[PDB]
Amino acid sequence: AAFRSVFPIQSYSGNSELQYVSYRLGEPVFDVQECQIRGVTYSAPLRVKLRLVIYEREAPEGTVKDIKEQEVYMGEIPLMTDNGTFVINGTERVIVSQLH
Amino acid sequence: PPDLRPLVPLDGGRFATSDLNDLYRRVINRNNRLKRLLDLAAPDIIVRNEKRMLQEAVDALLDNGRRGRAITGSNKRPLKSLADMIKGKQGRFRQNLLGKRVDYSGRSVITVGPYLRLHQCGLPKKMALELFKPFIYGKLELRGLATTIKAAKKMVEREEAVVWDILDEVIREHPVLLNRAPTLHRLGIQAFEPVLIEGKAIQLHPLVCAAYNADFDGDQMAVHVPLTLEAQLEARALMMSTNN
Amino acid sequence: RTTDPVRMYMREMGTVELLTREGEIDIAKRIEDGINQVQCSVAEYPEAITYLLEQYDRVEAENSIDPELAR
Amino acid sequence: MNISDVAKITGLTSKAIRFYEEKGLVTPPMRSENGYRTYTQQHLNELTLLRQARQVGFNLEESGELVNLFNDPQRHSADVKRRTLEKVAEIERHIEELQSMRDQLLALANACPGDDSADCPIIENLS
Amino acid sequence: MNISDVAKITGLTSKAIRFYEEKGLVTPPMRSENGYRTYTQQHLNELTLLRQARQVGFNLEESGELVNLFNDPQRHSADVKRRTLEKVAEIERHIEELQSMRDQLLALANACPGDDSADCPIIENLSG
Amino acid sequence: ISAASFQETTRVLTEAAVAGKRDELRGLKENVIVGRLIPAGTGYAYHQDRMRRR
Amino acid sequence: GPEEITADIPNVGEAALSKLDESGIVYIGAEVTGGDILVGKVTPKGETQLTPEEKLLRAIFGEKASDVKDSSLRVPNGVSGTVIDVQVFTRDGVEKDKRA
Amino acid sequence: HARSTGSYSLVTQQPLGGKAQFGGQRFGEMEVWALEAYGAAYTLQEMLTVKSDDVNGRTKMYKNIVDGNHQMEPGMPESFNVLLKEIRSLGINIELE
Amino acid sequence: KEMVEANLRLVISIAKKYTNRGLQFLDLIQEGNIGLMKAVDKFEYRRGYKFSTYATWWIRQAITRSIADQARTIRIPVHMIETINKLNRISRQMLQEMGREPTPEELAERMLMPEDKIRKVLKIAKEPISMETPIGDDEDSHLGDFIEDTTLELPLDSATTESLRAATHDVLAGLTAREAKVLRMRFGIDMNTDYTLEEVGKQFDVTRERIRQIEAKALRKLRHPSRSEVLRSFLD
Amino acid sequence: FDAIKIALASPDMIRSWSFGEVKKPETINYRTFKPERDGLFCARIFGPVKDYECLCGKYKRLKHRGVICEKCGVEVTQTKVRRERMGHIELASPTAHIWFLKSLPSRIGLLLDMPLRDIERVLYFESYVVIEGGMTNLERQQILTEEQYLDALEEFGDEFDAKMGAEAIQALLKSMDLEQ
Amino acid sequence: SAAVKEFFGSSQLSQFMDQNNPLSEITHKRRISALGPGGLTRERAGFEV
DNA sequence: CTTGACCTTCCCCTTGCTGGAAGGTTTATAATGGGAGCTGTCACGGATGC
RNA sequence: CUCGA
Ligand SMILES: [Ag+]
Ligand SMILES: [Mg+2]
Ligand SMILES: [Zn+2]
Repeated sequence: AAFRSVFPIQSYSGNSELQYVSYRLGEPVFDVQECQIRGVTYSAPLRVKLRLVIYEREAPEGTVKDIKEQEVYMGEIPLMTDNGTFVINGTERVIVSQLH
Repeated sequence: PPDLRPLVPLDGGRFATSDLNDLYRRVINRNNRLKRLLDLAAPDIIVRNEKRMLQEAVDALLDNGRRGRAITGSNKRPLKSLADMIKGKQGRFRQNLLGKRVDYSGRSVITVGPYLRLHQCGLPKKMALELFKPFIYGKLELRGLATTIKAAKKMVEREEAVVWDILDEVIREHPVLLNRAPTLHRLGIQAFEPVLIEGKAIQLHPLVCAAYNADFDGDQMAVHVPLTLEAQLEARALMMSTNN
Repeated sequence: RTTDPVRMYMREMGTVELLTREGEIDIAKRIEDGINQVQCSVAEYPEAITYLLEQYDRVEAENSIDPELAR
Repeated sequence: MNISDVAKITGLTSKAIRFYEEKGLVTPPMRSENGYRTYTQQHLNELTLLRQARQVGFNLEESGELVNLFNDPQRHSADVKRRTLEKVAEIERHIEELQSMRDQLLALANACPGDDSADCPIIENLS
Repeated sequence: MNISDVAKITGLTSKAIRFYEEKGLVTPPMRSENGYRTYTQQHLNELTLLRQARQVGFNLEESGELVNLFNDPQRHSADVKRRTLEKVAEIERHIEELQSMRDQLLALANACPGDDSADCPIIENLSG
Repeated sequence: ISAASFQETTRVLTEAAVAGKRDELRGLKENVIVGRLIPAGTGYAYHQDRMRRR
Repeated sequence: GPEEITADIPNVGEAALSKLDESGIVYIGAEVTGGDILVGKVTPKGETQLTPEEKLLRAIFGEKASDVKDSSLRVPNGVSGTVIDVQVFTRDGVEKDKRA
Repeated sequence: HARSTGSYSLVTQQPLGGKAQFGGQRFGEMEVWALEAYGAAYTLQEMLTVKSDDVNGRTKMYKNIVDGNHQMEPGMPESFNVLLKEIRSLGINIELE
Repeated sequence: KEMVEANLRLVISIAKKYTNRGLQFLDLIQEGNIGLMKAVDKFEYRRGYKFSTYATWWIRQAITRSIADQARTIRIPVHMIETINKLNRISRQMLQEMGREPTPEELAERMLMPEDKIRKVLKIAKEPISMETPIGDDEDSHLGDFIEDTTLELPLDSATTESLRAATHDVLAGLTAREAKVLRMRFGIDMNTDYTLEEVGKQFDVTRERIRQIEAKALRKLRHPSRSEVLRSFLD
Repeated sequence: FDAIKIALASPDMIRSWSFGEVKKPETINYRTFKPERDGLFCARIFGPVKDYECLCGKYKRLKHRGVICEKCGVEVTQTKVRRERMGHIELASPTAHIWFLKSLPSRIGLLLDMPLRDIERVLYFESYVVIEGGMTNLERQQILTEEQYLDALEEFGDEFDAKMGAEAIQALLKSMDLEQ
Repeated sequence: SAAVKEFFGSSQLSQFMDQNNPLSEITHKRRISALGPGGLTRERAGFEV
């Protein structure tokens, strides 16, 4: 929902847009037994398939100029262990709820 | 002066400054830009804006959150100005002048003991060895048991035999205060005559607990020593627990 | 009725009007006619004679111009 | 013609031209109403003379007077021939000593086959 | 034995011996309560081994490994012949560079009569 | 000084700076700030030997 | 200059270096007390001026302490225990010790 | 936790706070009122200048105590002539007489 | 004045982007106005170019010059900002390419630099922390209450330095008349400054070597174990 | 001492406290950690960095008790004096102190007998104020607008004098008489 | 990666875990705070909440 | 007490450059009005403004 | 911010 709300964003002059296809969560580089040792965040790299399209200038509705589709890395997200304990900088952290 | 707003390097190589070196740097920057703009013969819409910005940078230094929006740093926090350093519960007045942090002090968990008298209190050995350390040096140098202070500190670092028999001469007839926070009324700080027990808990007399309002369920009390010869007589004739 | 200085600055700059294509040519012609009076009015002074003396005596020992135009 | 375009015509480093301006070797160049060196073909001829003189074997001072013998229109070439013959005599004097190092180094590199022993016939002579 | 006659025993000078210590290539000479230096037969061998390298054989950067291997009891005869032969070959390449300078001045110095007539061809040609 | 440490330090310091107000160190909260013997208790006997010879 | 973890420590006798190993880090399973040295780390000190009577003392005797200066890690006071685990991290391009 | 002397702070030159920081307990104004009420002015003059905040006061009292002579040696606190410099930087002339 | 006042929207159109938090928003506009006033006097109208073609360069130069000279507490020179920014652009590209954060050893391969140079450039940055920031999540414990003062002399190291002064004043009394004064002003003991060998030889008679012989005899007198037993324990 | 006095500070008093005018916004150097010349930390103005050393190191060792080095200008004293020496900044325009302006009551409109809502239209460069009017059609402190000043400039010429900014309020406080 | 790591690690709701029990670990996750962004504070909450 | 002979460290100096640091000056299609953050306290005293 | 009196 957070991707589909923002994307697809277009150019300012209305000649291009970034289309969104899908995302994919890669494998964690380290396990939880050594993130508590080396002091690093137990996370998973987040990748996303983005599609950039170029619309023609003189054409009324011209999509056929080029289709650029590439996989983009953007940050990480910290995973959750099997009990609800995020591992941030080696120390196990718990996010409580909120009542608003 | 540049030692009341310092710029000190920490352990890891990152510096750590106070925030007056931002407001002062803004005043000096905009003042130099006004000196440059008055020699370029700039139009009036630029100079009238530059004088306004210089005035805003001056009163952002004298008292930050008063003119308009408060000036924020990089942390998205309002910078503490000169008037924010003398007011409130964090000024020089209410936190660093009326009440200070003192040397020759201690802190421990209190426990009840009924073998005492009304003017006595327990004290741990490992606490009175640390509170009365220069008195121990002055007694160890007088008896010739150590020829200098750098050879008298090693006799305390080893915890030898002769130290625990000098401590019983240093401690006797030397009162010591006992404060418990919050100190509501006048009886919230009293001076007792110490004894020496092993353990790690200040043993208090069971009758003074009505004055302290101290229940033995994990309370803590602070131990302050008087140093001089006038203050040691103001704890025996004015603040001893057999007088209150 | 405001205290944000950026609103004051934008309100003060808002009173003036943008320029067209020929307006910049008009103001450039004004600047050139302002400096040309100083150029054609300094020609009746001995400092202009000193400038002529130094500028030809510099090239005495000597678009990017041809040197024959300078001579 | 600034200092970087004359580095591509001759081949000197841009710092070396400022060095040759610091010491007394080349003609001083004019300035251009600002702090910028300008260069004419005379300085180009002096620098392409000095780079070739460095590459053939002259030092900085005999080239430093060779350039002054090139600048003046006289150049009575008797001392020119004298200095070139002194230079090739200096090359002879260097090459005879260097081949003497060769001859004295070949007579000791005859032995020492290179086994796993703990003695060497070369390490014992100079020690 | 201080630095008094060791400079004359080996052949060097005093500041040369101090610089050879400061470059980091011999044994640090032991001191006796005055800042003075002492010497033994080890240094009396090492300084001669490096001085004889400098006049005929080697340079200062290559003369470090020679005394680094001489004092070692586990030295072998393999790590000396290559290091002398490759720089004998370099010596002959310098001989060839001096021969290049030699015949580039020999072919240039010929056919140029230097007389009272100006505009000599060879000097104006080697300019450019 | 006995008012500036209580409340509204800006108003108390501004009102007492355009008037040229002169403090006297009478009470026993200004002598705690300047690190001096308070004029009560055991300090009060000493304080008369300062007040009289002045 | 960089700091170093050495078994050599100035101004400290043999009575504290009994549990330090060849490389300067404490043995696994050694019973320690309050004040004993776990990791012997020395730091270089820039040269300072000297009071004149100490300058007289260091000319009466031959004691000349070097630019070395002890800032090692000690057990905080009132603590007994037993070293059950020692972990050593090191930067890239730095030669490791014997214990590491 | 107990502490005789050590690790004074940077700006204010009164000792630090925290057991891991090796700091002394805070003698807050709730206790300054309680010492004013007893009338013990000599214990109040000691717990403001010579124990905490002076610079030429602590290292003289330490020599007096080790020497065997308990004698108070007063002085102005260092936290007062930082307040003077921070009021004087507002363009408000404050002095003594 | 009219050409400067007319294009005062172009500078606030350019200074939207350089609000990266070194300077406030108004300082960028006030630097871009000086850039525009430089651009007015240089602009030639003969070449058939519009004014916004030319003045954008002189606005961007002034803003990007003031943001690198000002806006830093520990001021970095201008040529070091390029060396930092090349490293940060390459470290932005290596994260998209490889997917892992680049170590300096593989970063020097892209930068074509020695690795200690890259470790040197990655030390200059990280502008200082404010001493009023809270280090927990609190608002009563700032960072400025944890910084220990280190310049202070210790009160135990300032009590032994008086006992040593008294013991040195004691043990020099047994030295009679000449060796006491030359020993005091040879090491600067109870003098304004130290005297060299010839400046103290010129005081007694003339002699340089005799002063050194008196000094050696005085040190031999001090080292004999009948006076320096007290100064044994001042050593360590 | 026995009494603390407090009053306003003249510019001569602030120059009498000061030890040197600060001119540059630089704090320290980035390679070595040394204070820069005429900065916020400068060794010439506020004293030396270490005990009895100048910046360049030409003088040390307590022999030079109070000399000033000729290279770096640093007076050889203790580093304790960095907590007691002040400097000053010479402002290129007068500016209003915020304590004597926006406290309640205003304390600067209490003297001028003018509301704070009218003073803040002059401190911000929004409306002119008349310092004096030779022709009494324009009274004292009668606030003119931006466009009304153009009518008043042409109807009178230069018989009145109106200003805008903090120098207007400074010339208004300067040209009053307390004894009338 | 700045915003996500700011939330996981600097918020008022991403707090340290009490791990000195099996009970204290499990009742720290079923805890409904009412503070934080978009909520109350400890100086502006009366007897009614 | 004295004289010359030796030691120490430290600063300057020798070519033919090269590497680096710190500072200044331009660049011409056309670009012409920001955006982040606040709302869930209560009780006064007292300026202030028709 | 969480905890203790
Ligand atoms: Ag020829
Ligand atoms: Mg309780
Ligand atoms: Zn100096």
